[PDB]
Amino acid sequence: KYSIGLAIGTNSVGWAVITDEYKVPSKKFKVLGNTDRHSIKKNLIGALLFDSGETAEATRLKRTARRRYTRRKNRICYLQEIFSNEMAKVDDSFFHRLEESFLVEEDKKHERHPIFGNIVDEVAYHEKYPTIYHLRKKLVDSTDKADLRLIYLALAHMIKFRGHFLIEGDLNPDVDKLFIQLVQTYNQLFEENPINASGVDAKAILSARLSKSRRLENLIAQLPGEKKNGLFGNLIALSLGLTPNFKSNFDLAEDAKLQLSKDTYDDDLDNLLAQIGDQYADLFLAAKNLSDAILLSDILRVNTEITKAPLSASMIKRYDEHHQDLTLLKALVRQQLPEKYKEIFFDQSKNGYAGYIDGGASQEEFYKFIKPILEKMDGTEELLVKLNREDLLRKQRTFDNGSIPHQIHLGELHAILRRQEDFYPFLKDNREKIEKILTFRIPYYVGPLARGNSRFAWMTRKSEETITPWNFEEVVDKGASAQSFIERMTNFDKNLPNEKVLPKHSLLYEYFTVYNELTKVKYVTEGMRKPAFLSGEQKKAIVDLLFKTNRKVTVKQLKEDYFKKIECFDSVEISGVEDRFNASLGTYHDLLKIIKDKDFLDNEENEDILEDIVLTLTLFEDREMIEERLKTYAHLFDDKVMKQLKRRRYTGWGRLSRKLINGIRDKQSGKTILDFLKSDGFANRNFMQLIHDDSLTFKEDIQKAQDSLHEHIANLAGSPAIKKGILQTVKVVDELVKVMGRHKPENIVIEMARKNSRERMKRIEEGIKELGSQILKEHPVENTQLQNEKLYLYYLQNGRDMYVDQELDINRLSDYDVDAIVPQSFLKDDSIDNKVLTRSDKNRGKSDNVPSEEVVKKMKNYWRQLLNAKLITQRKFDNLTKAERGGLSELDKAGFIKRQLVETRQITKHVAQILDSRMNTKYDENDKLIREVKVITLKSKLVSDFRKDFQFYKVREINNYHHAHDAYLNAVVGTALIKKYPKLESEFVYGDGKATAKYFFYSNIMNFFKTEIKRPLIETNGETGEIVWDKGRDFATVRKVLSMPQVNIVKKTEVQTGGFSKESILPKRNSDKLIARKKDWDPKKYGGFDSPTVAYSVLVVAKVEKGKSKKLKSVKELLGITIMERSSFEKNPIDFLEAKGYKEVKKDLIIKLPKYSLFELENGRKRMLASAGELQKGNELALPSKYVNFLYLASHDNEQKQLFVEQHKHYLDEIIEQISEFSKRVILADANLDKVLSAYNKHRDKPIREQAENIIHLFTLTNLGAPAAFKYFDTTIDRKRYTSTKEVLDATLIHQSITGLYETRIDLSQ
RNA sequence: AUAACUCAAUUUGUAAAAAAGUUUUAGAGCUAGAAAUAGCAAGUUAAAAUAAGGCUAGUCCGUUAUCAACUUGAAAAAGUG
DNA sequence: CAATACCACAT
DNA sequence: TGTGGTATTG
DNA sequence: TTTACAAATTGAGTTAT
Ligand SMILES: [Mg+2]
Ligand SMILES: [Mg+2]
Ligand SMILES: [Mg+2]
Ligand SMILES: [Mg+2]
Ligand SMILES: [Mg+2]
Ligand SMILES: [Mg+2]
Ligand SMILES: [Mg+2]
Ligand SMILES: [Mg+2]
Repeated sequence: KYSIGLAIGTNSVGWAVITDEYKVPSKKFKVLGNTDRHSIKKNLIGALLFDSGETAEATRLKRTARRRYTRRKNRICYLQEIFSNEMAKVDDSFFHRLEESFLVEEDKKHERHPIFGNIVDEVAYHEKYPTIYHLRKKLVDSTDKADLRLIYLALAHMIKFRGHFLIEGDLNPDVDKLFIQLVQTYNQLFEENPINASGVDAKAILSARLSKSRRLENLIAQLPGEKKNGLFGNLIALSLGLTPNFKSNFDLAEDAKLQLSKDTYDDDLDNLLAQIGDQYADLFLAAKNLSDAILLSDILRVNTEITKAPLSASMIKRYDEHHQDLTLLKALVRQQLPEKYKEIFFDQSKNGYAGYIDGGASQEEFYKFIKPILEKMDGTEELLVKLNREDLLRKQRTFDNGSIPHQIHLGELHAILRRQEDFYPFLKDNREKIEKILTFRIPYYVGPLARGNSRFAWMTRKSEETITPWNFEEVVDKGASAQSFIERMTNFDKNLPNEKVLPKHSLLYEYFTVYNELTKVKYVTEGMRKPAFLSGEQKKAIVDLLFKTNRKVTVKQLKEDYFKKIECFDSVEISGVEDRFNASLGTYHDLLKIIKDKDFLDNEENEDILEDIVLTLTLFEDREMIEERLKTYAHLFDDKVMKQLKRRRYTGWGRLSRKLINGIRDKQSGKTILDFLKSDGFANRNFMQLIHDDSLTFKEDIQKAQDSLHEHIANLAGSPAIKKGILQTVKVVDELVKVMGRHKPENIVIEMARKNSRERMKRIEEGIKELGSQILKEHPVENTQLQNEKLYLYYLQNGRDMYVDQELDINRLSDYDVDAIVPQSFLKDDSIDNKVLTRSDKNRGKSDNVPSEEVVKKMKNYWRQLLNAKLITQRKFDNLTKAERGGLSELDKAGFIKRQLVETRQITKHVAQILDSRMNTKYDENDKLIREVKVITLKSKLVSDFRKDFQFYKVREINNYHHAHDAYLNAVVGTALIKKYPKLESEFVYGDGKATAKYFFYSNIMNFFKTEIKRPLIETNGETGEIVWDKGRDFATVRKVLSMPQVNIVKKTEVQTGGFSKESILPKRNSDKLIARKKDWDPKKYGGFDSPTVAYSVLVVAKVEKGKSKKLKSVKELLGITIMERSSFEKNPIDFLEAKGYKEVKKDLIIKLPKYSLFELENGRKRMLASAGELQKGNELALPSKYVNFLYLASHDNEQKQLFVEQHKHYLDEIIEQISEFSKRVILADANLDKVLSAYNKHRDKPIREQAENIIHLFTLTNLGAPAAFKYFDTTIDRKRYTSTKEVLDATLIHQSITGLYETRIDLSQ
């Protein structure tokens, strides 16, 4: 009798129930509660609205951050535990004064001076050591016995802020020396062409406070005849961290683009060295050393002979220069600009020095502020120099201190320890412990050090001790933990669920893939009558001769190196492979280079060992653990080979198990899968064939070897946002089925709807850096500007036209065109992968196909460079260069057209599968599923085109009815479509030359709805004779459906979860709004948190005390239970409320009111709950469809539409009138309404288009939900909010179901 | 539709770390003046917290997902037009 | 108890 | 971007 | 901000059921 339509969105689920003739039923639903109404008429159509589901990312970031905090705290505690006794001998309450430092003097139990406990000593301390780095340097250099408190402070400062762990190994803090060395190996390599490095201040030039490229040019400038693109230039460029290409230097065909910071460099340099010889290794190694020294120079900037604490010394340098420059600046301003002195050095709000030190002004804002001040005055040259160097008035605690490796802090710490262990025995006994505190870091593969109470943890214990940084290796089983870290996420074999999947880089796996590909290769010559398979001996010969000698095997190599060389074929045609074999024996060649023993790799005896080695290299990344793991094979290789093997690492896992590939044997033949791949007589059967061959036992053994709704949906691959919509739509379906007397629908039609700036800046920066372009220096940009499409494309294309090979102009983007690579008529693609910036789209070639072969031939190399720079992707490149591959065939066109209507997205198939499995649960006599309900999936294009073709227009901003309407139209169009063409069930319904005809078929699939294109008035199916669409009275029914005033729009009520409040840590203030950041931290003294989020409001009817005499006064109000107060409130509501000051609370009348709780008042006026003290608009404006269609037409053959607009231009006043009466009845914002009316009467002179487009904006005043601001024309109208929830307390509360069909109304008069 | 492989891109989930920021306190402000106020000096650093907190007491957990109302029922979850 | 202006997040 | 919290003004 | 890892998914290809 009925079908269901569904529109699944990220914030909405549209639903509709239709009958045989495409009508939606209306029904009487019972109404519960204590009101007058016992029932209500409802149309079976509506939409569920809900806030977006969130990812788990934020939660994760905060969790991990938390752990970082507690662990840092623990580091400090370990340090204090070590210092405890001796400190107790020295200062009885040092640590106590330290711990209560935050407390006000009134709350302190000890002296207010932390370090020493008295004024004179404290002042003396700060006098001698103005910064902590002074004390650090002092404790590093001096040999005098020092106060244990200062020692502690230094060690603790180094431990609390230890620096990163991005660099492995030890660091011993030079550039001149390694430069002279570089010149040395270079000149010793190139005897004929030497370089004069006399008088070349390499230290000052390379360690300069400038960009790497500029420094490169500066260095090259001192070298006559040497250019930056030359070899030495590329070496220095390597040391500076650029991306040089050593191809041009060594006459290579393979580009030697190598970046030092890139993780693949260590193998790239081997790939390069294998081509130019091993003589050049010294050179590049030198270059790397010089690079390390350069980075260290970036951090330190202080000579190493002066002190063993270059970092602290550098900070002290910052301090001294800050002092000198401050004195200078103050004097200068005193002399020349006396009026600006107060503004600069006294006002914290003006971003001057005062704002820079005491205010919230950053270093950048401060440099921005004094820039024209320094420019205007005289004697401020060097200050400007430092300002552009970002080296002026620098603090010691700065954003760019993230460069600091932990090794140097460790160096200072070790120095201080070695210095003071001469006087304190406990420092000698605890030296390595203290060092380990700073050093130790829980491995990422171990995870949280839990004991059975963490859902995130996985680590295994080797013992039951309390884990400390010192006993970590003994208590924690690092091996089992690291193994679990990977194995808990990796797939088992689908075919053999109890079998682990092989490493992707396994030798056996690679043999499998190579043989599997090779088996389906066929060849024909002049003498043969038919292409033949490769036999076993041929495959083995090809493997041994080609696959085991070449990294990659091309077709040319197959023909010439095998078919000519072994078979004596001058000509042969190959069918199995394209250009080159996709599969390869990469690991074989890696291990061949490492161990240098081919016979060892070819020996079948060593198979297990090699598999184990590759497994070790894959499963782990820690070189130490890898080394320990490979110890059993140390007797097989030399130590050098062992270290080379150590360096070798792999990532990633296969898809199949070893037992599948080469374990299970066929019962009759005794052959494994791989055995069949190597040799299978006449029929070279595939893995797919082997797996499904009834004459073999593989299928048998595999078949023999072989989660709630919420969990199932959660386990799907996709954004949680759409997943929420999926669960919701399933629940909606369930309820609709309940509504229809538990009768299942005939059909269910489902349709599924289709920061970044930083990523864009990153892509452009790395791309330009790869390209070695100057366009970024010449044309600087901000990430916010990259939101613009043409500008982003401009930078992605290096400021060049993508079709013509010419530069473009930034100021001329408005004149340029954004062309689609593959035409939008075939591919509805809006992404960058299909868009391109060109001067004129005419220059792309023909407008019917991919850019012409002419363009492809002109721009292939440029596109190659853009590809290698990651500025364009592989897909974009292939789409750009398709013309040389025949362009778009008619089959491709037909495919595109059918894909415009047929849903291929996996997530939608999952939705359809869920629904189908929930509705169809019965089997027939042949044990086959009975499909009572057909689940149809359509794309949005069908309904959209349907709306455009029959003028059932959609305007989203008018109300939320369009979701419901979309669902309805989905049901109608879908049911009609399958009824008209039952053959198309295979395409649209879930469950189990000619291309031109297919193209035209799918291009005119929706023609049966039209009367002329010339078709009959009544459309029916040919075989059944069943009428599918009556063009005379069906559109009428649809029109009546969309014109229906009442539509069940239901805003999902949700308890608010997440952060307690705003994260902002506000200064002290006299307000009860402030929340204590800790239990005993009175926010009036210490400041604290503000703006908490209400989890859900609560209706309280009780009595409160009034006046000095506390007279009990009966009250009824809404109390917002915050997220923080929630657990306490739910543990015992009565105690909570009574603690809030309420008395005699009516427990039974306590009503939980989550956000978006619906209330109805007098004139059908509705309000939703935004909070405990704010309301939202709860009504929908059911604007008549005539006005909607008119708005659509006016805001955007065409002449008839224009004539309709001009003939019905009186509709404007009518629409304004509708909005007006609706606003007077429901919105109740007369001021804003008056502003609207006035603004409308102001721009009555404006063209109809503009007035329509601006009338569109007016609906935000009447829109359901939170009030928002909107501009009519140039008149901005601020939102009028509802800052009082008092009126709701006497209104009628409406409890709605997911569909809103079942209601319980409670008259809050009590 | 499904499977394996190649290349690339995207998305989801997890772990270990870093640099800041903020907030109170500690860095004897000096004079003149009865008084606010006036002139000048000065500033770069540190401690501590970084969701309140919890019991399971771990170098653990605390911001995702999920949620009409009623009837039951401790609870889970069923039932109700 | 209006209009109304500012704030967050920025790791 | 939004929208609920907050203080200011009145 | 950095590093390490796994899984789907899309979509251009080779081979199959
Ligand atoms: Mg804590
Ligand atoms: Mg030169
Ligand atoms: Mg600071
Ligand atoms: Mg190929
Ligand atoms: Mg590995
Ligand atoms: Mg939630
Ligand atoms: Mg800080
Ligand atoms: Mg509801």
